[PDB]
Amino acid sequence: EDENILRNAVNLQVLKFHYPEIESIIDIASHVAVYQFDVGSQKWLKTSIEGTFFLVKDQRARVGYVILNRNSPENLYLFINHPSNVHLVDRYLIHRTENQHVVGLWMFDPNDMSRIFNIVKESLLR
Amino acid sequence: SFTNATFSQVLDDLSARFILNLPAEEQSSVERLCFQIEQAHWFYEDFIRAQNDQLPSLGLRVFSAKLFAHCPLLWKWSKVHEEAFDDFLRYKTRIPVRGAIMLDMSMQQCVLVKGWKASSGWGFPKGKIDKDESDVDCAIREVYEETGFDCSSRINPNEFIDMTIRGQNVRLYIIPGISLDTRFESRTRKEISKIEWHNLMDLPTNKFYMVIPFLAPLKKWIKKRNIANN
Amino acid sequence: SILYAGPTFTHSPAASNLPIPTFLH
Ligand SMILES: [Mg+2]
Repeated sequence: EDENILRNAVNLQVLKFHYPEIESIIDIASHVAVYQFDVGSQKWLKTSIEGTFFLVKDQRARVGYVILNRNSPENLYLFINHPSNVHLVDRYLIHRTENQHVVGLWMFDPNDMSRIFNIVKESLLR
Repeated sequence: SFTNATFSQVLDDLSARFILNLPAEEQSSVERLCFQIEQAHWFYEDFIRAQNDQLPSLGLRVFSAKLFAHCPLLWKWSKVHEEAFDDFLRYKTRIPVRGAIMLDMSMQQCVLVKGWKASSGWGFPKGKIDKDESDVDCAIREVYEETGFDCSSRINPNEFIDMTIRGQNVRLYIIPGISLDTRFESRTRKEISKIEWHNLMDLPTNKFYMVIPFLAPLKKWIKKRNIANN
Repeated sequence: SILYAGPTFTHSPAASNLPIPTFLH
């Protein structure tokens, strides 16, 4: 349990100031850049959101993530509703939301990507 | 928003957002930590203090010392390397600079200023803020001193590109519809030799080193304005 | 807009490097 308290130290209080519904941080990845797939244009666009990625669970045990944006106060907080909508494709984590609304995550450390992929799947395991 | 945060909660946020969660190699570098501290100070001054004027204005060095206290892993280590932090951050901050991006009616041309030298690059008309004036009044004054044009009746306080590079904050107000036949002249500046229109699509995306960072946000702004006008 | 430009330790790839999400069907 020590490693969980270590990652929640400071960070959880920070995330709860913005999103008090967040119950705990599950994992962290440094320097994650966010991309958005423009369906209809069939092109990826690099967004302005870049920062620490926190995999979190809410007060109802729903899994999601926050990217605490270094570039503006506008962060990104999404839920991962179905584990099969998260795919590890090449060097990226691809997150699909049902209506062809797709985001791409690039994590600075390749080991965080594959660990976070697994932790997403197991945090959603029923 | 940060309107209801305590100062300690603000520093906690900035610590988590910029320094606490860094990879080990970046976190153990005085230089790399300082680049994070500089961006945290920018975020604090330009976003957070805007939502809570009761938060104190802090100098880059005073800010760095306070922030370190909110990164458990680094306060004691930052004290041991105090001289290195003092040294790295000394002279990094600059007096804010304000000016304008003056566009013609079609938004295809912009006014740029340059010195007489071959090495001198083109830049937007601008200068250092005085202790009294508002950001808007600084831009009006600067544009007048460097181009002879009074933009007071046209400047829009909500339409600007505010760019910070390291410690130099540059806020340029976007002012479209300036007549192409405006008679520009350097009123009290020896360093301003040329005041000329430049066609935006001719500029590189180097004599335009200072201008290039503003071109992407400016083009996005123009694109949005052209769509809104139509 | 309020923008920052500075040296970064991280260099995120350009959007052109990302794969087309063919799982869209
Ligand atoms: Mg001195």
